[PDB]
Amino acid sequence: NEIVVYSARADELLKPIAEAYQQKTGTKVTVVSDKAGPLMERLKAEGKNTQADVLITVDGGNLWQATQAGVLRPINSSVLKSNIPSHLRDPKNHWFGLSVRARTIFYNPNKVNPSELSTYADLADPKWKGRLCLRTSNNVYNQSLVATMIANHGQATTDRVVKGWVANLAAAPFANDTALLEAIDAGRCDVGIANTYYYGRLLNSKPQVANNVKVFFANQAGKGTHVNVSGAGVVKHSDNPAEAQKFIEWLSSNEAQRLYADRNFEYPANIQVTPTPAVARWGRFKQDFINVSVAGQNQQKAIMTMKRAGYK
Ligand SMILES: [Fe+3]
Repeated sequence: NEIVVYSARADELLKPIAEAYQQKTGTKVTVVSDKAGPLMERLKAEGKNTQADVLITVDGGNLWQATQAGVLRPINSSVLKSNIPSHLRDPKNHWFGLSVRARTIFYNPNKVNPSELSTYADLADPKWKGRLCLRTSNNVYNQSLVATMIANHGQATTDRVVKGWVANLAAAPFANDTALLEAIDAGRCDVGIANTYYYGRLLNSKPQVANNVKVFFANQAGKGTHVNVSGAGVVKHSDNPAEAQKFIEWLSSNEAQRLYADRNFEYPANIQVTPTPAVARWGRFKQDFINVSVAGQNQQKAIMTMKRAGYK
């Protein structure tokens, strides 16, 4: 048989995934890749006549958007509920997180002692004036981070924090996380906020970046470090809902988690799968157990928050 996967991941990342599953089960896995928004806009337009069986997309913000658009169908999977922690999957069973990333603090260890660091909020402290760099607010990772900050600390507090962030900027917000991390390495930025897998990707290509850039896991005293996911769900109008579900259940297994998460320097979502050494080297940390669907529920508030704060 054959299944169709609409994927917002890097095309090279799913190619080994499709091959390993065809070798194990004989099922052909066709991958159609596009950006998350356009891909979901495609799935919504195709309706009942769609050829897609599985949607794989990035960030709980987008997974919540796809669920609100009605393009996913809830599935009852004992395998997925056991392999995937509850905070990393949709409460109404429409999607399941399969890799974990952290959005957290990075710093220049030649200029910043980790004892000076603690929380996202404390980055608004005036001691950071002229030392902070951020990636643009026009991005789902930052929308999702601020969405959880609103849920954890309230709207008024978060308004003050993000306004404090902007007042502390050493440079204009960067267009992507890798550019931010490189500007820390260049010495322009002393502290920043980014996704961990870009750091693993950057150290893989330029190992010397570690001299000027280290990771700090934020909010260890409170709720924990913000984590987010890439995840999958069965397309509502799939012609093969049973085989679509079997593929997603396989992705949560040990062997597939290594292929799915390790190659992109992300954490496995399955906690019985130990992270790849390059990732495990950064250390253990407490992660927030807020359900990551809150990243979507509070997305509009986060957008409004960053806009009122002058966070470009
Ligand atoms: Fe990314």
